[PDB]
Amino acid sequence: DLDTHFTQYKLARPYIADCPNCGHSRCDSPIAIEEVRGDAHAGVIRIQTSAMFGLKTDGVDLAYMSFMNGKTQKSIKIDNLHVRTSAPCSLVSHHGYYILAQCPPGDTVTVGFHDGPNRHTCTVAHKVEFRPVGREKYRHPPEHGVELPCNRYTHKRADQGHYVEMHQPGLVADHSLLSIHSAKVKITVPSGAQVKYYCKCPDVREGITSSDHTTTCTDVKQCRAYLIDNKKWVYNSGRLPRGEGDTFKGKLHVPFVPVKAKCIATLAPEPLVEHKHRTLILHLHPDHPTLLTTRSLGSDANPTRQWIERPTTVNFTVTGEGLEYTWGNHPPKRVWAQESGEGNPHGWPHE
Amino acid sequence: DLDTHFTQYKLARPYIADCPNCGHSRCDSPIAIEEVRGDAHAGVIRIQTSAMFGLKTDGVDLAYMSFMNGKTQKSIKIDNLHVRTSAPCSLVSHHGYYILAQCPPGDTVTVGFHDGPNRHTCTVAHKVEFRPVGREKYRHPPEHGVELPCNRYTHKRADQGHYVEMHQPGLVADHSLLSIHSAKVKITVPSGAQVKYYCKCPDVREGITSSDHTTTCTDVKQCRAYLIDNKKWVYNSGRLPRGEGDTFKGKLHVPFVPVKAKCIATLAPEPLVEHKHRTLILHLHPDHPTLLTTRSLGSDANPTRQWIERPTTVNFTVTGEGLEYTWGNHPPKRVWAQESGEGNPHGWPHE
Amino acid sequence: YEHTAVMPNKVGIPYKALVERPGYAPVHLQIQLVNTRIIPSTNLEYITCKYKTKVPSPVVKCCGATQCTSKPHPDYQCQVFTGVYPFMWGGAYCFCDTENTQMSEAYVERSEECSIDHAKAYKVHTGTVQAMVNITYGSVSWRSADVYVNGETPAKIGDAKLIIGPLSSAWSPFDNKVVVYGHEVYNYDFPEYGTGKAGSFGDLQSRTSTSNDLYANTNLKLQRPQAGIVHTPFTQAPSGFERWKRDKGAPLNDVAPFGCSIALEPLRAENCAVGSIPISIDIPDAAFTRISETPTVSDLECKITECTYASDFGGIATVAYKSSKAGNCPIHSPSGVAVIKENDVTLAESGSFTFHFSTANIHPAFKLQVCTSAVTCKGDCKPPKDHIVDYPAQHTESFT
Amino acid sequence: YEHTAVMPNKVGIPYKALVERPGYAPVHLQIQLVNTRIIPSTNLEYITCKYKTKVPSPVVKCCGATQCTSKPHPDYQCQVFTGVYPFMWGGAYCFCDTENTQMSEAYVERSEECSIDHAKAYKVHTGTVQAMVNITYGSVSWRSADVYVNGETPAKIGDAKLIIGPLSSAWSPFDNKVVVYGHEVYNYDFPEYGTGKAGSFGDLQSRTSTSNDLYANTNLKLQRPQAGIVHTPFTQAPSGFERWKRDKGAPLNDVAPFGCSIALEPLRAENCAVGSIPISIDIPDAAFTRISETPTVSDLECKITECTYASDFGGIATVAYKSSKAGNCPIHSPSGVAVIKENDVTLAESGSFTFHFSTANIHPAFKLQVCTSAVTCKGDCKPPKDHIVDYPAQHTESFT
Repeated sequence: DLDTHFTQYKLARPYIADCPNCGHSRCDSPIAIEEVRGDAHAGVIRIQTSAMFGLKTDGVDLAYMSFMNGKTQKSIKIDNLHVRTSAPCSLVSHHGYYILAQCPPGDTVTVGFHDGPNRHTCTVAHKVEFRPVGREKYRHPPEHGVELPCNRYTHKRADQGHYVEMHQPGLVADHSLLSIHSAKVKITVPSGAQVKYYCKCPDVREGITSSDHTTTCTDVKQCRAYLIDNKKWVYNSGRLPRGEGDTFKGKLHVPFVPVKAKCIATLAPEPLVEHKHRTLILHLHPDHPTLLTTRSLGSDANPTRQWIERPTTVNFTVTGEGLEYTWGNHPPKRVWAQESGEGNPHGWPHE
Repeated sequence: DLDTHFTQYKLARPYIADCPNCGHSRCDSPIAIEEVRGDAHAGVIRIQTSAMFGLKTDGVDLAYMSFMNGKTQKSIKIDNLHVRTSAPCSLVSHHGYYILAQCPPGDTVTVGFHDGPNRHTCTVAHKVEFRPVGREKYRHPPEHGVELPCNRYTHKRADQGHYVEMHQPGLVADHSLLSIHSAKVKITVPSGAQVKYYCKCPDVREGITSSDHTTTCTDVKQCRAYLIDNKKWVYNSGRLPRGEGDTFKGKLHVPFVPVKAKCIATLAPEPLVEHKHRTLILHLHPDHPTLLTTRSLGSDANPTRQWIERPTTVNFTVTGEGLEYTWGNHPPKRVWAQESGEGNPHGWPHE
Repeated sequence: YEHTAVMPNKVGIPYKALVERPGYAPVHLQIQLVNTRIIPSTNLEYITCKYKTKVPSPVVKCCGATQCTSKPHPDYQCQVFTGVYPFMWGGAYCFCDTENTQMSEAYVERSEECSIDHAKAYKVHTGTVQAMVNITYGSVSWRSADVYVNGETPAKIGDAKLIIGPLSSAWSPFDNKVVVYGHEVYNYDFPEYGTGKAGSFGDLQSRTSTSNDLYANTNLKLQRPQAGIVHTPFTQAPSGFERWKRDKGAPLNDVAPFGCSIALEPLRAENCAVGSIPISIDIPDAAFTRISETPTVSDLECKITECTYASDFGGIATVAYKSSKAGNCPIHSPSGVAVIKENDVTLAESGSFTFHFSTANIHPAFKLQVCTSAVTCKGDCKPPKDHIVDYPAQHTESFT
Repeated sequence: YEHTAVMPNKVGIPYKALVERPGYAPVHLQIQLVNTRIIPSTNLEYITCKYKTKVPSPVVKCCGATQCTSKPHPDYQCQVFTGVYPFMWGGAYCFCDTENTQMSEAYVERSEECSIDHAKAYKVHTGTVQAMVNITYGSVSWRSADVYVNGETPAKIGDAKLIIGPLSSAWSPFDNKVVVYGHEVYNYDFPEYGTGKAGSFGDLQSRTSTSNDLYANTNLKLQRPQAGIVHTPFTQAPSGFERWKRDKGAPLNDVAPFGCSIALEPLRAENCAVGSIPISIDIPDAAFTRISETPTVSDLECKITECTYASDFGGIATVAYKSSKAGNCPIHSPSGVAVIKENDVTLAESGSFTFHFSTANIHPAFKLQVCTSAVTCKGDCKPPKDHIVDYPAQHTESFT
């Protein structure tokens, strides 16, 4: 699709905000990454840029990229963005501030394209794993092993399953906003917005203050270029401060929700589950860390816990009423006993 | 009132039903009494006729009288009506299918307008009790005491705050509806309805209905003269069945809710509060039975129960955190312990 | 340290206590309790109230057996009857010639009085219970503090943390099961939930006052239609919140333990006057008056300047005060047998300063706890008397 | 006659019980206590789930009298930082020399995973108690029906009239307050919802996945954004979700006594392998097989001609019975101490006729009470291997 929820698209407009670490003396780049979410366990990561790529703010094409340079957009191709995490990602779809991308897992996320007088890249921390939700935990994107139940992302961008605060935005600097009132620096709107203000010099800065500007300060770089977008409510980033005198309502959804089904997944290479006489001999040979653990079945209790991330023949003494064997977030298996070494006389010879 | 409540009126018709103490073999009473409500704490009693008196079905006046004769209304003056309960009532107001009328409580309700050679009445049983709230418990006040906060009905017709399940002006026979399909009995709609039906002859006998007609069995008395009305709502009566074809389960209010006002209530004078040393001497002399009870305070509960309906001096041992004394269902009195009668040491509970 | 008060719980009366503090100067209390609440972690099992036989409309299948359709109100009395021959205008509304069946159905349904002036059951547990005691210190300030069991909820209400024992309301005067009728609260059983039958108050169990579902048996009895002709006989007997108002339990707004009254409540005990409230507070220096006022109150003697024989406030007595350092000195009798209206009484070295009080006899030899020094204000007076007047301002009372 | 049977409440075991009787013929049952049911009343106190610092946008007051105010979705962690003269594309928006502060605010807010597949706390009330009980018969073939144990239906459901419980799994093996996160159950106590405890379970406490009120501190500590430019550092400890599958506490679907594994549950521990449901049935005498329409078994001998044994189902042993009567014959090793493949097998007099069963043995010397009269039904047979397989089909274990 291109159009999935004009909830986000129409009612949001890009903005440019500071990147938390960029190492160009800490560049400002419109790819300022907040909310990395490798919270789908299926190879896929949702990333948030501070700019609203997707549809420009209109009806046409996920294949554009509209960030702010100035107070103005810069409506160019989607593919001029480069999300990456470890190895280069492959886009799945963009919607709003949010992109879904097939990426390697990563402790960080590292996005970047040339913009400004620099190379304008952006990086941020967020712990990602494509862990099974259970007694296993995994790294790399699926390419092996059995499927078993964990999170996975929606390819659907209409989701009202959660919503992120976007109600009354505020500033980011865009001193392209800030014109001059013929000696003193003058607040202006990006494309509409109730834009609040102050300078180092005295000015009113509580209430709506789009009709107030500072009449005592000349320097542009000591004043509050604002975007309270109250008709195109933008993502509320940490690198986008809020107003304090205004209130608008415009809480706006997130397109991509990690949902649980049969995620494309992993299963740590096949364990040998064999029952001998009241004993599960278990040759084990995993890849990703598997918590093997048990539930000795019957009147019995006897659990065992040991993370197995190393090949080990272990044993679990199966009782008459059974033992259970829980090779990670692979579903619990079960074993009864009375033996399984074969041959307890308890009959009458005649054969 | 006469303004908005066309919820009930327009989307209803009075429904002709039946009553045991009537006719030469039971008259069809369109004033068939269900749901007597003297159950409140009041003095005014709510009756439900099957008839929708009030507005005719029109806009104005709660002092007309629309019962059903035929499939048609019979919208006339309310001056032929006699509400009574177990004493002659004076009507207060009708609203919906429900009439409020000022009369004493009563085990039965007995309604009737003269019409025919017979006096065409209807009566029904329902256990009714009013009471003044609190200590003094009666079936309704004697004629004495203070008014104090219990349930009572309003003068005015609109008096919402409850809702009963309404189905429709349900299934009742109206053989004025029932034409003949050339020799077989043919049901017709009262006002627009999916009219429920069956004969000994085939059709649907569950009352799953989308305009059932059985025109296969000759007799009018061997078929089910039933009416699931499909855009109308009236009080659920036992003498007005419902089906399940296109029945509503839509709760639609009851007017004449007993609401918190100042109910006529009880209290009998002469408490005659007197205190000599840690003791309330109390000469008592009530007009009518007073439930007295007290609490000599502390962790102490000290109950008292005594109906007082004739002269008795009682006593209640006041303590170091007082006693209260509750002469009837009027609120608690209060008393400090200590000697009246002059001259002692003081300054401890020891002197 | 702590806020002494060993002086009982009442209500109405402006009763007092004196905080023994030695690090700072003591502080007077007016312990005005008139709000007391319980409020545990609880669960509303069902609103109860007497029936209303709001005769439902049955899905009469008519003859050849009638099947009673399940209506949106759980539990229903429904009984097929044959030998009828219906009339409701004209003729039969059932499909047999005169071998017609009339299936009468009646369930109990919420009364309009259930909405307002009703009863309300509760299973009363403990999870959030509060012992509420306002003290308007008067010398210092107000605090209306509470106790809390759950520890994701503050108990630092008031100035700080205030501990009552015997508690002022952290118990319930009513039982675990409680039925309610207006003013009179009856600490009386009711049958669990979803199972209730007649012969108890809680035989009707509507989950809300005006509901859609309920549990409907209040001794509602269908009987055979009269004259071998259709209709619904509903015979209805007494129920919860009709009886048990003269079959009544203990009517707690006049008989509650802990000197309280009760009504329709999310579980609260209004207007308590428990045996005593020994109040103890863990409070900073702000709740006290400072030590600079007087480190210890050194010498004093008290004698009347004409007193009362009554716990009305009118008794006076000059006190020739003296102190280690001059300043303010909150006062009150350390038994509360004289209840003192003076928040603070000034002390200068070897001066004399009258205070105000209420006593209860002509020779008021009541100790006055002059912020670390007691003194008897003895002397003969004139006796005024008036002892019908509300709960003790002489509390801990059991004297003349 | 009235066949009591208690067995471990173990999900996957058909214990194939025997009504011992001599009035009528003994008749097989299967009292299979299938699936551990527990299910009491509960209360959702708060969802937990790994955070997402979904910044509400920092309320910034840069100079003079600071304010971080209040906007919808209360509870905001907010910390001023100086040494910044910010940039975000253009110049500084905090810039005075009376402060020079840029006030960053970040709260913890529910992740998208909070909505779906999430840790979920409960303070679980005592409530109801449930069981699930199969009863088969030596006539009737299976019914595995849910049966209550509280005040609602601890009577008849399916074949016979059956009185159920109390279970030994009437409460889960886990704590009163329980967190559940997917399959994995984590037992963690807290009193009730409010403002939780950071860096432990209930460090996020949102009443539900999308909410206004919450407790927003997963150990969220804002720090200075160095280099004179502003971003918002989030220093955060793992939540009760991240802990609970890879920084896990106690995974109760692998460490809850009995043999339990769990799904998302209010407080139920599915699949437990004890939790014993004591079943007692009042069986009408009619439902039996008559003792004269069964062999009143006599001349009991068990032998084989050829045999192969199976401890799951398929264990055989021919029987040389030359019984006084002949007929149908329900069989079982008395009272769920065997698994019988059959419900009923006919056995006559004269010859040899195999029946099927399964037992906790490798060759068939399990007693079998063949519609009167037990006998250990030996036969050479052949060892099976069939014990790698799940919850028993070899009863509660009692043979080789």
